[PDB]
Amino acid sequence: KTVFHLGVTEADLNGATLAIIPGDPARVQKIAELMDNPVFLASHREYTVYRAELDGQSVVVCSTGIGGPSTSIAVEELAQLGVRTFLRVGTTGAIQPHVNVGDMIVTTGSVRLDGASLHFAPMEFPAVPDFDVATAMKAAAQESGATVHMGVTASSDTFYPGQERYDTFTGRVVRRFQGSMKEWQDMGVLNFEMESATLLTMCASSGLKAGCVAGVIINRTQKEIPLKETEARSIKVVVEAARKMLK
Amino acid sequence: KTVFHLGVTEADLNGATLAIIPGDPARVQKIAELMDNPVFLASHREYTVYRAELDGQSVVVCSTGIGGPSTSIAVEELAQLGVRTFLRVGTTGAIQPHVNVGDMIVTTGSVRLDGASLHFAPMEFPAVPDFDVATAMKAAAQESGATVHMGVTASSDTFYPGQERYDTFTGRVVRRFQGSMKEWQDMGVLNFEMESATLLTMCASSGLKAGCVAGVIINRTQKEIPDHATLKETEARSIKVVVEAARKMLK
Amino acid sequence: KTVFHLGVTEADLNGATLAIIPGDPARVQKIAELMDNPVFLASHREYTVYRAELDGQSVVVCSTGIGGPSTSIAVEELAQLGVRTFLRVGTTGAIQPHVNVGDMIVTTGSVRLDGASLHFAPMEFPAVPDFDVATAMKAAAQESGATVHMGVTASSDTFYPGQERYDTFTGRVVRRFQGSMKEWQDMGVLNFEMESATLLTMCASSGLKAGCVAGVIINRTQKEIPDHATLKETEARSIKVVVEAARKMLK
Amino acid sequence: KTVFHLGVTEADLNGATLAIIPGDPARVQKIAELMDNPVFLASHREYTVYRAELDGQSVVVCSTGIGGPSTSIAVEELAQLGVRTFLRVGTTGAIQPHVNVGDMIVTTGSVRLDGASLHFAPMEFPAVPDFDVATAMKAAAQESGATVHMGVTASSDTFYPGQERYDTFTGRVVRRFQGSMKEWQDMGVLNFEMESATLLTMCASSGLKAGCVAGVIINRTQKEIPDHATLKETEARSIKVVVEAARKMLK
Amino acid sequence: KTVFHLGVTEADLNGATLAIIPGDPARVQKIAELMDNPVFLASHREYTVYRAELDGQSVVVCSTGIGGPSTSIAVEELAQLGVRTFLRVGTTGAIQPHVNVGDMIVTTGSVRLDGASLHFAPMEFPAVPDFDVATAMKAAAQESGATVHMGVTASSDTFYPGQERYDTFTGRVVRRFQGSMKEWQDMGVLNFEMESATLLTMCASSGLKAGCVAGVIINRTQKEIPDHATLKETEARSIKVVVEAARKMLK
Amino acid sequence: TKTVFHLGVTEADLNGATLAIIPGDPARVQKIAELMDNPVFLASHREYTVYRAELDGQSVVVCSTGIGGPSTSIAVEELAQLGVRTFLRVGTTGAIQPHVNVGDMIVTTGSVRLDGASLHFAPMEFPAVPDFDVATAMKAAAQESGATVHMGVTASSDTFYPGQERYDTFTGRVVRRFQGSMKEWQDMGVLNFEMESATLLTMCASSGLKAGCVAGVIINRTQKEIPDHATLKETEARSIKVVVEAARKML
Ligand SMILES: Cc1c[nH]c(=O)[nH]c1=O
Ligand SMILES: Cc1c[nH]c(=O)[nH]c1=O
Ligand SMILES: Cc1c[nH]c(=O)[nH]c1=O
Ligand SMILES: Cc1c[nH]c(=O)[nH]c1=O
Ligand SMILES: Cc1c[nH]c(=O)[nH]c1=O
Ligand SMILES: Cc1c[nH]c(=O)[nH]c1=O
Ligand code: NA
Ligand code: NA
Ligand code: NA
Repeated sequence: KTVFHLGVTEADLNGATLAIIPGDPARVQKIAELMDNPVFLASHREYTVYRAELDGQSVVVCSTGIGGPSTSIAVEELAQLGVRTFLRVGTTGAIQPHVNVGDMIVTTGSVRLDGASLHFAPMEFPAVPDFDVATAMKAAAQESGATVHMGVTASSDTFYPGQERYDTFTGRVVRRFQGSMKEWQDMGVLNFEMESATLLTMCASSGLKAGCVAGVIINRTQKEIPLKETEARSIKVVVEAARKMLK
Repeated sequence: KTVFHLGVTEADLNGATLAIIPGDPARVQKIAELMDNPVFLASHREYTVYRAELDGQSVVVCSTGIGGPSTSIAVEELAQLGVRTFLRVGTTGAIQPHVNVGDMIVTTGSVRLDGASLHFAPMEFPAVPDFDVATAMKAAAQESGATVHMGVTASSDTFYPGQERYDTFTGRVVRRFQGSMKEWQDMGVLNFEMESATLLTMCASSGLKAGCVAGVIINRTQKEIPDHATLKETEARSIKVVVEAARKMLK
Repeated sequence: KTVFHLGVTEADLNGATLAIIPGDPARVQKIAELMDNPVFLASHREYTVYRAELDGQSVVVCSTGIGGPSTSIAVEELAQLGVRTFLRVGTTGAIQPHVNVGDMIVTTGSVRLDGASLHFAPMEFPAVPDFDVATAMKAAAQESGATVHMGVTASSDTFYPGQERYDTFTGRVVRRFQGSMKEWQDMGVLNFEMESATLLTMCASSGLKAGCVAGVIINRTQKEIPDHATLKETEARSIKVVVEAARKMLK
Repeated sequence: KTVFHLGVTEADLNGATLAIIPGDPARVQKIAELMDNPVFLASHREYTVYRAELDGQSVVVCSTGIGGPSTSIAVEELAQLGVRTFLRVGTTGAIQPHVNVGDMIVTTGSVRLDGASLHFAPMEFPAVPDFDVATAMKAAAQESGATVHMGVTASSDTFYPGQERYDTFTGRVVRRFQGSMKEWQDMGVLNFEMESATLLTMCASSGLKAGCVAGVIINRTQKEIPDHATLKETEARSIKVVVEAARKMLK
Repeated sequence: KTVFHLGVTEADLNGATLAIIPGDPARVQKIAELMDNPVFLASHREYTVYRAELDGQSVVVCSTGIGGPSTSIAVEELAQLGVRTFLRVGTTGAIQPHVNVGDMIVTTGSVRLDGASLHFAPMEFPAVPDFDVATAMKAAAQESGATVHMGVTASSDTFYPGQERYDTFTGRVVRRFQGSMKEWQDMGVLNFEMESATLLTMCASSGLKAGCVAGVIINRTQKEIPDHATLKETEARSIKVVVEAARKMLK
Repeated sequence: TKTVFHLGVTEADLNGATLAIIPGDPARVQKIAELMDNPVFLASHREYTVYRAELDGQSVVVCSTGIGGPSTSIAVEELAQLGVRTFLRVGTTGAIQPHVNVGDMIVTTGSVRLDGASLHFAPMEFPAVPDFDVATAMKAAAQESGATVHMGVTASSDTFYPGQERYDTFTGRVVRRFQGSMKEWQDMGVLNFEMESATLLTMCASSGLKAGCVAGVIINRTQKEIPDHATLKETEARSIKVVVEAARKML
């Protein structure tokens, strides 16, 4: 059977049960090449899929595109093909003054400022990572020598108003999000990104293990708009986290 | 002055104030070549951007990726660079027995089963197209010979549970969406897709003109499988139609 | 058959499948008399009902009263008696500085600041008109020589706090509506009225065709008390327009 | 001092601080003639207004029309003209088997199945009557010889789906209201009507005293078509009761 | 046979069908000793349970602890053992300048700023007392010589941010509650407490009779400190009043 | 110098403690404190019994919370005012997964917010999640004790009965929101029900406090609704050993 969007079969994955899921299709080959025997499988829309071998075990690398909706398709279709563990890596904007560019964040829970999470569980349900995955990501990030923060991430369906950016075409933010950055800062939230609420909610409510690690490329107390080094370190960390998840 | 995700500048757009926004980056060149002097501008992530000329006026073609969040970035960044009118095209399924594969749908309003629309306006606000764009799309669609339906589209943040698909890894659909397909069918909803609620709400609440036209490629109520010829013709017709709708908007 | 509130039977309607539905019972006779052979049918509560003939076809004119609840009863009972198309005409207060007193507005979608719409479809569903009715109303309004705006209307269950009026007994507006007029202005909303969200949602989710056209009698950025001759001229033009829109809907 | 809809001035009310507010404009004169020196003041739209005198004190009688939105206008405008106490009288459909046709109900709180109440207070706020008014209504109802029930009323923005009626044009009830009549029955709710949630919430949050008393004209567990003599008797007793409750409030 | 939290059996209650339910376990014995033959039954967690006799009839006194969740367990388990009427007593802080320390408040409805009420009825349902209990409490309170206020109480799941207290560890109040005290004050709300929304909603939707009476021991709007004597007298009066209200409820 | 409002202790009383163990039942406080050095009773008021003790030379406080988020929120706030920054919750729980056995322990990784008090600290979108260090310490302490330990999501309810979908109750009814909810949570992989974690974790995670929850399983809800009240002996003893060892790891 060949899934609707990803263009791969179960056989193509060579028994892989773990996927690393970056957002940018261009990052997929970079991650795969950190491992052994990388093989290009397919590319369609925002979904580029490779497989590789890590300590002799097959691993998939598959891009998600931006946002919960496109991520939800990739996760569902990979799960149909046997994948059970999902490691998200990406970039992020920090909102706490003490978090610096180049630091890494492992999400312990996400503020659900998305829509797709609600397609898996009502809002009351926590957007929480698998504890083993979060533990592996913390260990990999700390062992790398990075400065690592564990905490809550605000996960938004937009890059602009939902992250309270004003340098925009309208220069306006809807009532719901006015003052929201300060609110999240006061509540100890570490960072903004756009996929973790969907990923974590869908997996935690569907018997899949997931976690998120991100490299900080901007601090929103400094400016609104932004990283090559941070990105490179982040992907080395996620591969080491995958190594720790292998059985 | 280079936008963060799309990687283009205002000067790159050569004065374009109208964009055609398909979902699939591979479709961008296909639309652009229906116009004059198509030129590739950039490709970053799911965003492939071309410029072209239609009746002597610059037009942008930019893919959106799947879903409201990635669409919202492309529309915002294009608006920063002067684009004011957005014509969405794609292919779609339909959920009504009277809508056939190969037909076209022009959305008159969207059921907001998304999240990004709420980042622009509260749920009470209608996800509705600009009337001139919807009118241009209907006319272009009819002129192509297609059977055209005007009506409501259900716009979902998921392809699977939000469209009440059960053929999935878990086979479960959360309470909110159980029975939802029949509910929308009984309310006259024509089809599902994944971007219109965000696009229409963002634009209608931000001073931008938008509309959506789609070719029907599956019908959730029909067991039969559409033949390859029909599907090929439908994809080609859809992009011919959106370019003709753009021509009507530039007049 | 018979119905619970309107006091008319299917036979009374003489085969009418289209209704013009003003708010004020006193406007019913005025509208009917623009057509041929107007006949008074009944008056009970806020529901005054006439029949007339337009190009030889029976048309019913029925007042709705103020608000979604009373409108929902009239529409349901007219539908039980065979009516399938509903043309709303009324007065409105504009909220945009570029919309002048005496202009006309054809609603392309309503902000659902009502309660009755939720008795037909959840909030995500768009309060949008039938495209043919909206097209007919735009055409009739423009052909009359009026200045016509197509756009979003805020449809409120109250005249006072839900339209952010402070010159009231308490001078208070609940948190939900504080700052709301500025919010709708910034989102491009044209006007306030009190029935369109209910009417459009009910009809769009029930297989009925509906639209709304309105004459601007005040602008909220200006004064609250209309000038009498100006108001009379606007009201007269609005009912001429809605009758011409009905003519365009006849088959 | 004038108001926008009711067409009366403060002077017209002759110092009245209490209003009786039936729904049907035709009931206004019937209530007024139970008092001294009734005088017609105005009729505009669904608002018919009379003044009268009760034990030497001026009282106003003003119809509300159907639903919270039209009720909210009348209450606000009467409050602008000095009215501080509002006694609602109206018909109702009981939903409990132990409540008989011809009984009376005094509402102790309303289920807010409306929209206009939210324009005065968020949903958490209780739609509850002034305790003095409820007490006066219970006493007046009992003194008339009626069987009187105190309890919760479900107050709906629709007559049809929000009261879970299926004998309608579509025969559908939106998900929110499917099974709702059984749910309210099991929660001890007595009856349905369409104005109390708005009236009680707006008054309780605005420093106005309000209450509602109603005669039971049908029981939803029985039949929808009332017997004429029984209904006539119930309606006559209801208005005698509300006038006696007004007398008690003016003591 | 023995309820899980309260640790009592039906036989332990000696036929009681009425309970007085203070919050503080230390108050249970004090209330019981105002009646005849007080007998300690059990103490587990925040639940101290006594029985006593009032005019020859068995009455239960049972503490609830703080908050709706704790209260909901006590009410449920007592209802399993035959209790049908629940009289809540305590002391409270007022938010209206006209309410004085030493006055009594009888709740006519509660603002549902809790969570447990939603486990019995959706938010639309009114948190309202049984009319007989509220009537008995008003009579007992007035007969004591106290100044009594009938009105709305705001019932919060927190003591601190939900009552808009800023003198806290973080000094933060979440958006929902910023400005809320002034909002409730302007809407005429008398006081804050933490159990009535749950109690009243649970009982009103479950066929149980409930009400709440409280003595005012502090006023958020007055800067002075009440003296020890006045506070002592108010605490003593509140429990004498609830026992007299129980007397009025006995059949 | 101040004495907090409910707990009746001062900062000086805590001897520099920055960590609290917070069981629900006041009777459990001494039992936990005696596992440490130099336990001393500080205060008891309402459901709040407070001891201090020393663990590896560091002062620790043990404070009961009572049942539910509202009473828990008071204790946490007042302890934080006195310098406490880390909170370790221990309690009992009902498992809802068939593979979880009586006597197992559960460390909560996130809570389903079926409470009300959490909303007084953060909107519903915010995750009710523990501090990662506390959860890590609790898992290690639990494993080291020889217990079978589960990490996962906990449903945290404002009621013991309908919010945990118990039907062996006075009404035998569960409100629509909670009908079928146990099966839904089971299908979503939720491990267990309790009543305080959503409030505790949300309050702390949004207020700069570290918190976690560990619970001993005393019933499996796939088997029956009510625990025997005897299996709560060995399970309780091991649970408090575990929470003290988790505290040791945090210091
Ligand atoms: C840098 C960055 C990446 N992704 C986001 O969602 N927000 C940001 O600020
Ligand atoms: C065919 C199809 C395309 N896009 C969707 O979102 N749903 C569908 O069913
Ligand atoms: C003039 C006017 C009419 N109808 C409304 O609802 N609002 C207004 O301002
Ligand atoms: C009889 C009746 C009157 N009013 C209503 O709202 N419902 C009813 O059933
Ligand atoms: C005095 C007082 C008591 N109980 C509350 O809940 N709030 C208050 O202010
Ligand atoms: C045993 C048990 C304890 N606490 C709860 O909240 N639920 C349960 O089932
Ligand atoms: Na995407
Ligand atoms: Na009306
Ligand atoms: Na408690």
